[PDB]
Order: sequence, then structure tokens, then C-alpha cells
Amino acid sequence: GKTFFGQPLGLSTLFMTEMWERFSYYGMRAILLYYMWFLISTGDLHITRATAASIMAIYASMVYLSGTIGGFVADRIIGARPAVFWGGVLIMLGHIVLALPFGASALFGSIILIIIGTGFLKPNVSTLVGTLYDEHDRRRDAGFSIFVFGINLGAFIAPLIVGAAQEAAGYHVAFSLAAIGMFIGLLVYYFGGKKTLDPHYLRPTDPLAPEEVKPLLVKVSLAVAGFIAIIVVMNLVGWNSLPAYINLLTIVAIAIPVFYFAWMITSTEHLRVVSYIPLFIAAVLFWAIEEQGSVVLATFAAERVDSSWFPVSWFQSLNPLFIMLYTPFFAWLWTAWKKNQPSSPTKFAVGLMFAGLSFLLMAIPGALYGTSGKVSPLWLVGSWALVILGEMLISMMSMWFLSSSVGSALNAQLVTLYNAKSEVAYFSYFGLGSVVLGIVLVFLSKRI
Ligand SMILES: CCCCCCC/C=C\CCCCCC(=O)OC[C@@H](O)CO
Ligand SMILES: CCCCCCC/C=C\CCCCCC(=O)OC[C@@H](O)CO
Ligand SMILES: CCCCCCC/C=C\CCCCCC(=O)OC[C@@H](O)CO
Ligand SMILES: CCCCCCC/C=C\CCCCCC(=O)OC[C@@H](O)CO
Ligand SMILES: CCCCCCC/C=C\CCCCCC(=O)OC[C@@H](O)CO
Ligand SMILES: CCCCCCC/C=C\CCCCCC(=O)OC[C@@H](O)CO
Ligand SMILES: CCCCCCC/C=C\CCCCCC(=O)OC[C@@H](O)CO
Ligand SMILES: CCCCCCC/C=C\CCCCCC(=O)OC[C@@H](O)CO
Ligand SMILES: CCCCCCC/C=C\CCCCCC(=O)OC[C@@H](O)CO
Ligand SMILES: CCCCCCC/C=C\CCCCCC(=O)OC[C@@H](O)CO
Ligand SMILES: CCCCCCC/C=C\CCCCCC(=O)OC[C@@H](O)CO
Ligand SMILES: CCCCCCC/C=C\CCCCCC(=O)OC[C@@H](O)CO
Ligand SMILES: CCCCCCC/C=C\CCCCCC(=O)OC[C@@H](O)CO
Ligand SMILES: CCCCCCC/C=C\CCCCCC(=O)OC[C@@H](O)CO
Ligand SMILES: CCCCCCC/C=C\CCCCCC(=O)OC[C@@H](O)CO
Ligand SMILES: CCCCCCC/C=C\CCCCCC(=O)OC[C@@H](O)CO
Ligand SMILES: CCCCCCC/C=C\CCCCCC(=O)OC[C@@H](O)CO
Ligand SMILES: CCCCCCC/C=C\CCCCCC(=O)OC[C@@H](O)CO
Ligand SMILES: CCCCCCC/C=C\CCCCCC(=O)OC[C@@H](O)CO
Ligand SMILES: CCCCCCC/C=C\CCCCCC(=O)OC[C@@H](O)CO
Ligand SMILES: CCCCCCC/C=C\CCCCCC(=O)OC[C@@H](O)CO
Ligand SMILES: N[C@@H](Cc1ccccc1)C(=O)O
Repeated sequence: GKTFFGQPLGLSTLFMTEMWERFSYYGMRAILLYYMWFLISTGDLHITRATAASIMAIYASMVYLSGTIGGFVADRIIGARPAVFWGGVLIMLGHIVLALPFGASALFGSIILIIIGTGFLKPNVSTLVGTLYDEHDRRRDAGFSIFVFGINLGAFIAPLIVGAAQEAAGYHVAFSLAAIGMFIGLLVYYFGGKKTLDPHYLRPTDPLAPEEVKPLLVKVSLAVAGFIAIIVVMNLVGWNSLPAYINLLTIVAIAIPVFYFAWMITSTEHLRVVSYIPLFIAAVLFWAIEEQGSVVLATFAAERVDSSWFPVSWFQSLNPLFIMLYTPFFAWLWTAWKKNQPSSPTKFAVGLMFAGLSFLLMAIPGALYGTSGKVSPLWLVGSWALVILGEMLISMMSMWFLSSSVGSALNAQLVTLYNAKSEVAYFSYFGLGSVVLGIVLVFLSKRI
């Protein structure tokens, strides 16, 4: 009987749905930094390029922090399938905002819409993939691997299409393509879902009991009130610049796992929770480096590379391209390698060392040739080749979204240090540091 690569046919609907959402997200991000550079260049947007880079990082951080509660809201309040649909709608609207004939004034509205939308859609589209399978089913992990391939499929073709469109017909048109991408995702999702998805997930699977409603409301109200109080105080004391607000979001993002871990810490349980701290840190630092590809490596692509024969935003395709290219091998690897299939911590250790190697490699062209000229595109190609080796090793949903969010929050401060005069030191020191405490994670690995 017909399947989608051996899997239930529903996977095809969810495959394409996420491929097109990821298309809209990554197509937009492959030109967003350049768009801000452009807005700065015309005097419309009053920030430094450093701050612009910082915005890209905290933006990514908020997008995944939002997903850490998206699952809850679907499971307990609105249902997984409506979460994805209305999430998709909010994302489309976010891209439409940028297609409108506005400038810097439209940036915030776009960002908020996409942050909220992605929080609803991403964890729940992934959750729905699981719903295709009985828990007894063995295909389940193959199904997600296919799903992830779809994620990177969209991530791969989006910069090629949106970037080319930007150079040809301008930014607004290019952003409109992203919106259209999400629109296409919603169409397939809506009509394909009705044919192939369980109507069980039109509603929340664990709806709030009567006595649970008021305490939840109290809880979120106190969080919103406290957050609002801090912003009030910040303006009183004069800490009300954009970087001040970015610093606030950074702190909140990092305070969450810290606050979390610190007071969940019988004696044995205590330690095994403490056992996952270094692995959480490993994921955070790895995703820090991985997410810098769209910021620092994007900057390097635009400023330090001779690629005058194609849109520089196309370098953003190398990351998911390598994912797709590496997948057949690692499929072969994990089967064929049966004994000594290594510690989940070790996969984290090595994965971080590779990330560290990817940056160390980028320290070389400036050390050898200087930083005022331009170097071969192959440095970036080699750099992404290394960091994606790590990502192959690295692959609750919330925690996963959380490690990423903290990584990008860290980036929001780090990437402000990058410039052509810091380049070599920047790459070398953050590169070495990552290798070193990926090695430190080897000393500790089995001590765990
Ligand atoms: C106009 C404002 C738009 C609001 C959209 C921005 C939302 C960004 C982040 C959502 C904050 C939720 C806090 C996350 C949280 O509670 O912790 C995650 C939970 O998994 C703890 O492990
Ligand atoms: C229609 C309103 C859209 C803007 C807000 C979207 C709703 C976002 C958050 C609602 C708060 C729900 C509480 C989140 C929460 O407590 O998460 C608990 C955490 O354990 C998640 O696993
Ligand atoms: C300026 C804001 C524009 C917003 C316009 C968006 C209107 C979109 C759809 C109109 C109603 C269709 C309802 C479809 C729906 O509820 O989907 C439910 C979802 O669970 C599908 O699986
Ligand atoms: C407890 C609630 C957490 C709130 C999370 C914060 C979500 C709100 C905004 C996030 C936007 C990130 C920064 C976007 C930005 O600075 O762009 C605006 C600027 O370009 C306009 O001049
Ligand atoms: C990069 C140019 C586009 C060509 C991509 C190949 C055809 C595109 C989509 C159909 C294949 C999607 C399923 C991918 C797949 O079979 O997964 C392989 C491996 O991860 C096992 O799950
Ligand atoms: C169905 C809703 C999602 C699809 C969005 C539909 C977008 C369709 C057309 C958007 C046109 C955007 C380009 C308009 C524009 O400002 O171009 C700038 C031009 O004047 C300079 O080259
Ligand atoms: C400049 C563009 C116009 C701005 C508003 C565009 C609104 C476009 C689309 C609204 C949501 C489309 C959702 C697609 C879908 O499958 O919905 C089906 C549902 O309505 C059937 O009841
Ligand atoms: C799109 C909806 C997101 C809701 C944002 C969260 C609002 C803040 C606190 C939760 C208040 C309870 C709202 C959920 C609710 O109405 O529960 C009713 C139902 O689950 C049981 O009666
Ligand atoms: C729903 C959660 C609380 C949001 C209600 C109060 C909203 C006020 C501020 C939201 C914090 C976002 C920080 C980004 C921001 O405000 O941009 C800074 C801009 O004014 C630069 O001057
Ligand atoms: C008021 C104390 C409540 C608990 C602490 C919560 C976080 C406290 C301060 C965070 C404010 C944002 C980061 C600090 C800040 O604004 O930097 C100032 C500087 O950027 C202005 O140029
Ligand atoms: C008693 C609580 C456990 C021990 C306290 C741990 C501290 C808790 C939260 C601190 C947030 C991390 C600091 C955020 C950060 O590194 O950003 C620095 C920068 O944004 C400040 O301008
Ligand atoms: C997997 C193999 C790829 C290895 C690539 C990384 C190679 C190892 C170290 C490269 C470090 C280059 C440091 C050059 C340097 O920092 O000196 C430059 C300085 O003197 C001028 O600013
Ligand atoms: C799986 C481990 C990855 C193995 C990677 C091995 C790569 C070995 C060395 C890479 C260092 C960069 C070489 C420096 C270089 O070629 O510069 C010379 C070049 O500019 C041509 O004149
Ligand atoms: C696994 C082998 C990969 C080779 C990595 C070795 C690369 C080490 C350093 C980068 C090449 C030297 C760059 C030129 C250099 O640093 O000379 C010092 C110069 O900057 C002082 O003016
Ligand atoms: C996105 C992948 C990057 C493609 C890797 C290609 C790297 C190899 C060579 C790049 C530059 C040399 C070939 C292009 C070139 O400069 O030809 C000369 C031309 O610019 C004269 O106008
Ligand atoms: C499966 C392979 C993954 C690991 C590969 C590591 C790649 C290491 C280095 C690649 C880039 C360094 C070589 C750059 C290069 O070709 O020199 C530039 C030369 O064209 C002068 O313009
Ligand atoms: C058949 C096994 C495949 C595994 C290949 C592993 C080889 C690791 C890295 C290959 C990258 C090539 C290193 C680039 C280099 O050495 O610089 C080239 C330089 O000579 C150009 O002038
Ligand atoms: C429990 C997991 C914790 C996650 C560990 C990651 C947080 C550790 C350190 C974050 C400190 C970042 C401070 C960077 C900084 O302030 O310097 C950049 C500054 O110059 C920006 O202008
Ligand atoms: C004993 C364990 C050591 C393992 C670390 C292996 C790391 C491999 C290569 C590291 C190359 C170091 C690069 C030198 C460096 O960063 O200094 C130059 C830098 O300051 C440029 O401004
Ligand atoms: C355990 C995670 C640690 C992550 C945070 C580490 C960052 C610490 C300090 C950053 C600011 C001062 C360090 C400056 C630096 O490392 O690079 C040199 C500078 O020229 C360019 O970055
Ligand atoms: C400048 C050249 C430095 C070369 C560094 C060589 C590789 C880096 C460190 C040696 C490997 C770790 C050595 C200690 C060790 O094996 O730890 C004990 C065991 O528990 C391993 O987990
Ligand atoms: N490249 C990953 C980034 C990511 C990791 C973890 C959570 C969310 C996003 C993706 O698009 O899925």
C-alpha cells in the first residue's frame, strides 16, 4: 500500500507544511540582515550594524523561546491542529508586513507576529508527526528523520529563491515570496490535514480542569506584570535604549534554564539531573555557533568573499544543504555501527569540537591574507561543512527549543564584538574555547 517513504501518508502533509513554513522563515532571514543594513544606509533605521546583528540573534532566540510554551497552549487550551493553522496565519501576516511599502517602522510588527506564530506552529507540527504513530511503532524515528529532512529542504531552497528575487525585483517582492511560501503551506496543511489527520487533535488532549483555570491565569498575570514593572523601572532610570531592551530579553532567556535547573536540585535523582547540565550547556554553545551562521557568517559572506556571480544570501543554503548531503551517510553509519554506538554525552562533546573547528578554520583566511581584502568562498563552504558534522551528532521538545533559545540569547551579546578588525581574534578565541570545553566534556563524560 502507498506510503510516504514507508511512513503513514499523513507525514506527507506535515512534511510539506513544515517545509514551506521553514521556507518562509529562512528565506526571510537570508536577506533580513542585509535589509537592515540597507535601512541603516538610507538613514531610515537608526542603529549600528552591530546592533542589527544583535537583533538577528535575539530575534531567533525569542522565536524558539516562544515554542517552549506553544506545546502547552495547544495541548491544554486550543488544540494542536488549530495551533499550527493560526500559527501559520500569524507567520504569513508577519511576512506580509515586510512586503508592505514601509521601512523601519514595520520591523517590530513583523518580528512579533512571526515570534508568536512560530511558537504556535513549530512545536505542534512536530508533535503531530508523533500522532501518526502508535507508540509501539518502530518507524517512528525514521519518520522524524524524514521530517527533519523536509525542514532542511525548505531551508535550502528558500535563500536561493528569495535571495535571487531580492536582487532582481527588490526587498519587498522578496519578502512577499516568503509570505506566499507560508500561504502555500497553509493550503496544503488545511486541505491535506482534513483528508489525512486525526480529528482528535482539533481539540486539546489535556483540557484545563475547572479548578486549574484561575491559578494558571494568576501565574501568567504575575509574570506579565513583573515583566512590565521591569520595563517601567528601566525607563525611569534611563536604561531605555534598544540595546537595553535586547539585554533584558537576553537575561530573561538565560534566567529561565538557570532558575529551572537550580531548584529542581533522592540523592541519586539530584545528581542525574545535574548530569544533564553539561549536556545542556554543550547544546547551548553548539547552537550559539550554528546560529551565528546567519549573522556573523552572513556578514563575512557579504564583506570578505569574492562572490560577484550570485546573490550573497545564497551562502545560507550551505547549512541545510550539508544536512541533506550528510543524512544518507549517517543513516548508513548508525545502522552499520551497532556496538559502541556512543554516549549521548560524547555525541555532544565531539559535536561542539566540530563547531569549534568550524570557527578556528575561519580564523585562518584573515591570519594569512589580512582582513581588508576578499577570500575564496570555499572557506565558508569548509566552515559550514565542519559545523554541520556537529549538527548530525546533535540531532522534551521544550528543552530542545530552550537550549537553542539560550544559544541565540548568548549570541545577541557576542556577535556585537564581530568586525573585520576583531575577525581573527573573534573566530580563534570562540573557536578554541568551544573545542577546549568539548574536551572538558570528555574528562567529565563517563564521570557522569
Ligand atoms: C507583544 C509581545 C509579544 C510576545 C511574544 C514573545 C514571546 C516570547 C517568549 C515567550 C515567553 C514564555 C516564557 C518561556 C517559559 O515560560 O519557559 C519555558 C518553559 O519550558 C520552562 O522550561
Ligand atoms: C491570543 C493571544 C496570543 C498571544 C499569547 C499567546 C499565548 C502564549 C502564552 C499563554 C500562557 C500560557 C502559559 C504558558 C505556560 O504556563 O507554560 C508552562 C510550561 O510548563 C510549558 O510546558
Ligand atoms: C489582518 C488579519 C488577517 C487574518 C485573516 C485570516 C483568515 C483565515 C481564515 C478564515 C477562517 C478559516 C478558518 C480555518 C480554521 O479555523 O482552521 C482550523 C484548523 O484547525 C485547520 O486544521
Ligand atoms: C515575558 C515576556 C517575554 C517577552 C519577549 C519579548 C518579545 C518582544 C519583542 C522581541 C523583539 C526583539 C527585538 C526586535 C527589535 O528590536 O526590532 C525593533 C527595532 O528594529 C525597531 O527600531
Ligand atoms: C536538494 C534538491 C531537491 C532534491 C531532494 C530529494 C527529493 C526531495 C524530496 C523527496 C525526498 C524527501 C524524503 C527525504 C528522505 O528520503 O530521507 C532520507 C533519510 O533521512 C531517511 O529518512
Ligand atoms: C495570500 C496572502 C499571502 C500572499 C501575499 C500576497 C503578496 C502579493 C503581492 C505582494 C507585492 C509585493 C511587492 C509590492 C512592492 O512594494 O514592490 C516594490 C516595488 O514597487 C519596487 O520594485
Ligand atoms: C496583501 C495580501 C492580502 C492580505 C490578506 C491576505 C489573507 C490571505 C490568506 C488568509 C489565510 C489563508 C488560509 C488558507 C486556507 O487554506 O484557509 C482555508 C479556509 O479558509 C477554508 O475554510
Ligand atoms: C489563544 C489562547 C491563548 C490563551 C492565552 C493564555 C491566557 C492566560 C491564562 C489562561 C486563562 C485560561 C484560558 C484558557 C481557558 O479558557 O480554559 C478553558 C478550558 O480549557 C477549560 O474550561
Ligand atoms: C505581553 C508581555 C509584556 C508586553 C507588554 C509591554 C510591552 C512593552 C515592551 C515589550 C518589550 C519588548 C522590547 C523591545 C522594544 O520595546 O523595542 C525597543 C524600542 O523602543 C527601541 O527604543
Ligand atoms: C528590578 C529588579 C528586578 C529583577 C532584575 C530583573 C532584571 C534587571 C535589570 C534588567 C534590565 C535590562 C538589562 C539592564 C540594562 O538595561 O542595561 C542598561 C544599559 O543597556 C543601558 O545603556
Ligand atoms: C539564586 C539564583 C541562582 C543563582 C543566580 C543565578 C543568576 C540568575 C540569572 C542570571 C541571568 C544570567 C545573566 C544574563 C547575562 O549573562 O547577560 C548579561 C548581559 O545581558 C547584561 O548586560
Ligand atoms: C578539521 C581541520 C580544520 C582545522 C581548522 C582549524 C585550524 C586550527 C587552528 C587555526 C587557528 C588560526 C589562528 C591564526 C591566528 O590566530 O593568528 C593570527 C594573528 O597573528 C593575526 O591577527
Ligand atoms: C573530519 C575532519 C575534517 C578534516 C579536515 C581536514 C582539513 C585540513 C586542513 C584545513 C585547513 C585549511 C587549509 C589552509 C589552506 O588551504 O590555505 C591555502 C589556500 O589558500 C590555497 O592557497
Ligand atoms: C590540521 C592542519 C590545519 C592547519 C592549521 C594551521 C594554521 C595555523 C595558523 C594559520 C596559518 C598561519 C597564518 C599566518 C600567520 O598566522 O602568521 C602570523 C602573522 O599573522 C603575523 O603577522
Ligand atoms: C555558494 C558556493 C560557493 C561557490 C564556490 C566557488 C569558489 C571558487 C571560486 C570562486 C571565485 C573564482 C570563480 C569566480 C570568479 O571570480 O571568476 C572571475 C570573475 O569574477 C571575473 O569577473
Ligand atoms: C567532509 C569534509 C568536512 C570537513 C572539511 C573541512 C574543510 C577544511 C577546509 C576547507 C576550506 C579551506 C580551503 C580554502 C581554499 O580552498 O583556499 C582558497 C583558495 O581558493 C585561494 O583562493
Ligand atoms: C574519501 C574519503 C572522504 C573523506 C575526506 C576527508 C578529507 C578532509 C578534508 C578535505 C578538505 C580538503 C582540504 C583542503 C586543503 O588541503 O587545501 C587545498 C589547497 O591545497 C588548495 O591549494
Ligand atoms: C544552565 C545553562 C546556562 C547557559 C550558559 C550560557 C550563559 C553563560 C554566560 C553568558 C554571559 C554572556 C556575557 C557576554 C557579554 O556580556 O559580553 C558581550 C558584551 O560586550 C556585549 O556588548
Ligand atoms: C591540551 C588540549 C588542547 C586541545 C586544543 C586543540 C585546539 C587546536 C588548535 C588550537 C589553535 C589555537 C589558535 C591560537 C590562537 O587562538 O591565538 C591567536 C589568536 O589570539 C589570534 O588573535
Ligand atoms: C560558558 C559560556 C561562555 C560564553 C561567554 C564567553 C564570553 C566572555 C566574554 C566576552 C567578552 C570579552 C571577551 C572578548 C573575546 O573573547 O574576543 C576578543 C574580542 O576582540 C572579539 O571577541
Ligand atoms: C598543543 C598540543 C596539545 C595536544 C592535545 C592532545 C589532545 C588533548 C588532550 C588529551 C586528551 C585528554 C587527556 C586526558 C584524558 O585522557 O582524560 C582521561 C579520561 O577520563 C578521558 O576522558
Ligand atoms: N535549524 C533548526 C533550528 C532549530 C533547532 C531547534 C528548535 C528550533 C529550531 C530548525 O530549523 O529546525
